[PDB]
Amino acid sequence: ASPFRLASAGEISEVQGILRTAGLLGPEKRIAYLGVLDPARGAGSEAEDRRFRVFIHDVSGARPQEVTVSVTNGTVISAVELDTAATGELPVLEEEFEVVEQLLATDERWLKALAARNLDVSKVRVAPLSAGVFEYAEERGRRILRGLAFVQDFPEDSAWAHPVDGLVAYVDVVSKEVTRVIDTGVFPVPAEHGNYTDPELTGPLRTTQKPISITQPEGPSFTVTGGNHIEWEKWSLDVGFDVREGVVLHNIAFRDGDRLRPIINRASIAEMVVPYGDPSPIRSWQNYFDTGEYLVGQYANSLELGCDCLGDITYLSPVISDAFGNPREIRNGICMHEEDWGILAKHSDLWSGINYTRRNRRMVISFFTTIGNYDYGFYWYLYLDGTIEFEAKATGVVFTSAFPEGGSDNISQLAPGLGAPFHQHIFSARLDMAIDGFTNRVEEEDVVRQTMGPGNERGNAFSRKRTVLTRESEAVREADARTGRTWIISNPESKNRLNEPVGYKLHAHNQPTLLADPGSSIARRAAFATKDLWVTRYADDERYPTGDFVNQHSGGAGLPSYIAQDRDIDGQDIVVWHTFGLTHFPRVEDWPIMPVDTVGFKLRPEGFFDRSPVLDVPAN
Amino acid sequence: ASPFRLASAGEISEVQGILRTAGLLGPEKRIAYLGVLDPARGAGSEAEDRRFRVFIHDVSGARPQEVTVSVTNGTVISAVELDTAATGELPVLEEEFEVVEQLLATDERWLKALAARNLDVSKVRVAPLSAGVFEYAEERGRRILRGLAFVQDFPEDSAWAHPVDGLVAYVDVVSKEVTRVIDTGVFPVPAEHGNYTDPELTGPLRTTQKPISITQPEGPSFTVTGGNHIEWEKWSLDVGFDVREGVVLHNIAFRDGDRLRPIINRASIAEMVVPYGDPSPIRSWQNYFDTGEYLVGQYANSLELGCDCLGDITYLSPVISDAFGNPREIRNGICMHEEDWGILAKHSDLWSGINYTRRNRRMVISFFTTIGNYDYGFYWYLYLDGTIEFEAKATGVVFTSAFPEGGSDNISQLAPGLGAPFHQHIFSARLDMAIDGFTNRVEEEDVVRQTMGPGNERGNAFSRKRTVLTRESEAVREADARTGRTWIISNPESKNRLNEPVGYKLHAHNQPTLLADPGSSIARRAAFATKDLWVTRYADDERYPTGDFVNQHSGGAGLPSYIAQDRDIDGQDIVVWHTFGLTHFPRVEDWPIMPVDTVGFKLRPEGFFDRSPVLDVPAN
Ligand SMILES: [Cu+2]
Ligand SMILES: [Cu+2]
Ligand code: NA
Ligand code: NA
Repeated sequence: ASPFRLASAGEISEVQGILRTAGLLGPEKRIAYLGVLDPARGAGSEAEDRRFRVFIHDVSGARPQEVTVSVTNGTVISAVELDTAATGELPVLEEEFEVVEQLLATDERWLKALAARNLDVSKVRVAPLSAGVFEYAEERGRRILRGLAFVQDFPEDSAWAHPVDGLVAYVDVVSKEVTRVIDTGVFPVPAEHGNYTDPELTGPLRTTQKPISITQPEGPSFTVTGGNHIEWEKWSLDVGFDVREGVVLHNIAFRDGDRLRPIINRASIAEMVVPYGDPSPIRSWQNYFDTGEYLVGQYANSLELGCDCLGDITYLSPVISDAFGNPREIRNGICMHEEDWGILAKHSDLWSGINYTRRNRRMVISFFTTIGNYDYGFYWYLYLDGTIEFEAKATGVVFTSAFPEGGSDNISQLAPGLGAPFHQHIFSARLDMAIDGFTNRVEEEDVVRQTMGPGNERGNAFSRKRTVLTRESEAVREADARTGRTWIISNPESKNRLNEPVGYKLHAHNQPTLLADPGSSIARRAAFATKDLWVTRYADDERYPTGDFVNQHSGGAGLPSYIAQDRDIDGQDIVVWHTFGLTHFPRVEDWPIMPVDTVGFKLRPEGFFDRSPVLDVPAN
Repeated sequence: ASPFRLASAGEISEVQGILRTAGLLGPEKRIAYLGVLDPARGAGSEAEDRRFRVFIHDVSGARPQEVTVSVTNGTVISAVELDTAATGELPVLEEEFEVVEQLLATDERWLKALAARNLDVSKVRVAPLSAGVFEYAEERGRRILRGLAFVQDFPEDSAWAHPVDGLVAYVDVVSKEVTRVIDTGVFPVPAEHGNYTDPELTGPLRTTQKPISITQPEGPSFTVTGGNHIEWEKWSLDVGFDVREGVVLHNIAFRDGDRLRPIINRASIAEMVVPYGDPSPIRSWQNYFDTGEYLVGQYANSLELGCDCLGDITYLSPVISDAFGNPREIRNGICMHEEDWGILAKHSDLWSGINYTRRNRRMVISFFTTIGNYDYGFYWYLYLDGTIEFEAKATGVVFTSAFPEGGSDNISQLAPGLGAPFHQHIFSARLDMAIDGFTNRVEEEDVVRQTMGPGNERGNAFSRKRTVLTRESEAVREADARTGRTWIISNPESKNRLNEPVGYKLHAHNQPTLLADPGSSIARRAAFATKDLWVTRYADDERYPTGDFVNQHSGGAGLPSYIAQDRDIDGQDIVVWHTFGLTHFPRVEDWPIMPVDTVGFKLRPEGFFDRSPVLDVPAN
């Protein structure tokens, strides 16, 4: 019955049928995006209306459409033709990935470039890379991908070991034309292989690892009902999945005594961008919005038992649309399990003689996606004590280049002649807050040092201050690690037993934000990434920090336009957007396959509960 | 045979015998500190000399002594009388804990204070708190403890629920005199109990947690030899234990191919301080140096299987001296186990068709200690990929006070009338570095933003800079989270295959450092805590950031005096001292027993290896 249930294969085929019936999905049409819409606010006694949002591309060059369908009612609610030069191109289609290499393989300029480097065209892979928005006027309103080349010596070879630097091509994937081929000069193609399953490179595999066995003989402590409704150790939520955002959590709530207390209405990673910091013209345009441009959900891995996810695992297998509107299952695409998390609380009291130890656990909801060379794990954690955490795990193969003779300020060396351009991976978490309901506010909390003097004669006092962010113009905030800055989301109308507003505190990692010059194209397109925290008033159409259409789309949409409205956020339905990222200067240890690195954030209860919420956890 | 082996019961009894034989351990003498000394540098072909350092207190009022004994040779190497007014008092003796309450129980001023509050003296516990150094001239050269009172309603009651505010006493624990009783006025003693095993407060215990079983059917992948030498997944180290510092790691090295490569010579938590930020005269003197004043190792818990440490656990049971020089075993005081740590590396490659996943693991070496209300877990982690990490887990019961009518800028409310003064927990990790041997240097690495302009026309470039810290005067550094500041320890004489010095990068959490006014007593006594990173030239007598004697000891010793020497640290035997801490504004959720909170740091290889060191980890 849940209006938050995962999309079924049947609903997707039904959307297909409705669009077909309506004349919107003929043979030249392709689905670039399809997802279920969340229920509107209120929607109390009102019967459910499952609605789907669809972006439809036309391979014949006609304008794309944005369409909303009611699958419940079998109707098209709205359909509007898009002017992509204005509002943005549709997300990259998986079918376009191969097109760059295919078109380049018969282009005389490309072939001349490959011949100058003595490279067999049959061995040259071309990465289909998002184009962004630069100085090329002819690209405006055209679907462009840019291609960087990598040599694959044999079918199972890692092409990333062999970048072809000094060469880039631009391609119109609809008209199927190569617009530009730029060759700035030959660089040596790095020769060492990067084949991490080749015994010559690995050496003899370790025989020293003894097995670890994690089992739950009575099964897991969480229940799954209605397909995706999770109940675990007082927590309640629904696990959604969207082809753009990936795993989305809905209705995160905690059962405190008899009462189900909302905390977060919707949590997602609403954007992620990977800006590169190499000023070479071969790569200076490189910024991958994995979520907005490529749709991370679409590329979610099927996760193998005892390998990707260890322990007693419950899987969800979300269904997505292919390019024609047929359902496609991502088998075992979401892992759900609980795990031990060390000591929760411990005290050995001299005076009472009582020794007390309790163990912690967390519920884990995760998926892993692959886009080209990159592989990212997205992990949501719920802890016994009320803490909510997100962690991203970045791995894969580093994006490579040549390593310049005489070195580089913007590229590190991985292997002889092999470079790795500096870059960042920056995420935006969109947290549609509902601390004890929708009436919320945000305060910025800083530690306050105090001067030795009257009232502080020993010079030991310290304090803190909280500043309420009252309107959206005041709610674009930066980190201040030195002063221990955090942000508290509270409900001014819901007080704990000590008469203080209930709240949750967001703890950031305070990693660097977007490094690009503020006048760059990427600083405008990824404006969200320039500041650590934004707070907006909730609106149904403010979904992504970069707007609905990111591909080849300039500034003009997203967070900077949302906050211009300068809406009241002091005791209102609000949304927190937290920017957090990794800044990567690749090291030799990242090659030939990168060990996981992590980044994230957490929210901890801050006077939400009337005392510790884990007093009822049993011993041992 | 290892000169780094744990002290045996026999060695301790032998030290006792040598001191006795030498006339240094008569009936009025007490051992306040006893520990094995590390081998001197070089000590190659030279036969082993196990030496012990002892601080001897005299209960009759005579001056204490510092003594070094050769247990191998049965000799006293040196014995020197200490002037405590100058160099500091000896650490607090466990036998002195009870003395404060005992002396106060027959003092007429104390009894008057208790009677004014209608408190039964038999029910009043007194915390034996370190005194520090303030304005009281008569305390100089005297062993003083200060006492704060807490009511215990019955034998199993948590006294921390019932602080007696407005009252403090100072006591000379040698002459057995109460020097001062200060009563600033009555406060209500908070009435609610804080008994977290009482069913009335917990409610019915959860029946929802299904078991998690962690087993290793073939046993653990690490070996223990010589009592405390660990070998695990290419790592090699010796696990030491000292009554002051607790678990100390020696000779951390990694077997890279055929060659055992040193990384860290000695790693310890060399100090930890808990400064309180309440300007009330009842607590404004409160700063607990758990390591330096109380000796954290001494209070290490015996850790129960399947409770404190879960999985296939190997224990060490370190031996310490009691006050008379008799050995005392801390049964199961150190836990050692390996655990799964999620995905290590993963890539699913479109072009090669190869899908690759490997799992991570870490070796964990831990102990847990209790000092009064506080309980701290100290965890060292070694990861497959070469990462070394430390984590402290803080739990226990928060130190309480009254909560003032009309509120407080320096105390939070936990329960009706119950306060928790703001405070910090600040650690110093002493890392005697040995990156590929002893010839090391430290660089500070900051991210460098670049301006859009010539050479960076798109405004995307970013870089980094490294500054070598050449002399100790230049090596007192602060965090800069905004610029992603880290510190790299490298060996300028050992290059990787890419001709770059091998190194490790220290990643800090960039939490606030000591908040107290710089003119305070605590800013001088805990000077180390005012800055994030110090680098010194190694010296055998520079062990602690606060010097050898912290108790009632002013500034004058420790890190500020070490660096005045302004020694060369550019390619020399160096020591990194990293300050890191938690700043705690207690929340209602911390009451009546605190969920674990964590802080720490890690070091990751930075061009130490010639490629990923985990290419030889097997599948599944
Ligand atoms: Cu990266
Ligand atoms: Cu604390
Ligand atoms: Na909201
Ligand atoms: Na050293």
